[PDB]
Amino acid sequence: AEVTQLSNGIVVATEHNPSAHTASVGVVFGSGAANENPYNNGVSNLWKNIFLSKENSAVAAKEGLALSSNISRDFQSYIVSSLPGSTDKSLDFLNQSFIQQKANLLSSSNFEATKKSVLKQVQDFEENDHPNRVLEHLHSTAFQNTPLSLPTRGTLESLENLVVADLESFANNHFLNSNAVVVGTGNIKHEDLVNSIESKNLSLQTGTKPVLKKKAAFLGSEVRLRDDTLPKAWISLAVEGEPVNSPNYFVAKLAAQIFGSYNAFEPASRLQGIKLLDNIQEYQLCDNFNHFSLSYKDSGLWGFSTATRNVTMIDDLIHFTLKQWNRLTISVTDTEVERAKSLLKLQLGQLYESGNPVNDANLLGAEVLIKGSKLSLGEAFKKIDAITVKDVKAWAGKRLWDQDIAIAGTGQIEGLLDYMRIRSDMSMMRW
Amino acid sequence: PEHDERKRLGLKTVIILSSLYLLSIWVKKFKWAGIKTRKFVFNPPKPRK
Repeated sequence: AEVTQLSNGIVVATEHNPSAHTASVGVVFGSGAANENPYNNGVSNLWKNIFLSKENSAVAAKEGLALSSNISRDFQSYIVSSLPGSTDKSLDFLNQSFIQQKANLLSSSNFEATKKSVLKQVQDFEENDHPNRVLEHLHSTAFQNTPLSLPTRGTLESLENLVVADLESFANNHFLNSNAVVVGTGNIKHEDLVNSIESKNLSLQTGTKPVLKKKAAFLGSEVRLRDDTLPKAWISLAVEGEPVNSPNYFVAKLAAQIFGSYNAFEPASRLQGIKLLDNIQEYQLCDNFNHFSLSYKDSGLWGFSTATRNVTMIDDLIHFTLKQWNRLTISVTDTEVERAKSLLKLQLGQLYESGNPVNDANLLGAEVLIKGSKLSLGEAFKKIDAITVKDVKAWAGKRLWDQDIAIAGTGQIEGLLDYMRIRSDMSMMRW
Repeated sequence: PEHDERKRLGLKTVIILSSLYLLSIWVKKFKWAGIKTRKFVFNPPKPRK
């Protein structure tokens, strides 16, 4: 259980697992939706779907190869999967169809067919997926007029004016050897992957990606998208949090685990050791909530999201939740900290030790692109067990107590009160 | 016979109340700044409903 990195001008990372039955090989780039502008937003989402189109997936299926891809704000992925004794064929396909030749993929017929499907994907998302479009709107009001505001799928208006030239320009600027990591997970040995690469030569482009003029900045604000015909209210609320490669990275994750997640219709979720639940269940002000701590290269967010059918008691839900947050500065106990320690270990122990090599490749490539190295799971546990009550109170006194907030909501949100009555609940006035 | 005392207690009272009136104008305009610059946009929906 250890990763091995080498460099030849091309970075090559690998987590070998001898007891698996598959192998994944791919390339991860260090540019995401936070590396484009409002005019070409969605060009990366359209690159993913050109990779996964028919005539490229057909050519892989005849050889016994499956394909995958993912777009995020800091990185992109293009992965190939196979049986363990078929990994050299995986690398060849990744060489031919992607890095060297792509005139086949950017044809006039394949481009229009791909654009039609992607527009239908995005239009469907904006009309039916309410919890996820409110979290995207939160990012856009918190980080307005900065690169961390742009949605990852793109916007239906900017996505309509794209041509092949926009794709080719974006490729020449960001798909570069200086901005790339080659990964390998599952039943694959490091030496074999290194040997297979030097037998070929395998370079995409040289480097010099553009530098981004503006840095990400948090701004307290709100955006309300009112729709009285929907049957619920969906709300998300956050403060500024921690970026990746911060000293307070695990302390913010432990603090989110203290308040946790809830489903009203599951019996065992009603019995969790969370003091907020003593307040909501007597009048049943929500159906579910979840606390998050999101982290990027430049900034982060810390907060919660909720959905509810009780549209006359929204102000009691927001009030009781924000008063529990105040206790992290003033009166958090030792039992609440020892519970969140061991449940955080179980959480990220399941994220980093699933059975899917595709998830391993995305995690590995994104971490090595920032830190140059991966922190093992035995090391992360020791940092978590060394946190005390004093560290939590010091973090909360700086990040939560009387600080500005960002809010987004949709649906039946008449009962959501104004900004300054919610902002005033961030301090207790009884301390 | 209260003329001299009255005119001196009224100097104290008018100075205190005059500054409270200016402080109250400051505090109000700060707590009202969100409402005064709030913005609205309309996109006509589809009349399917």
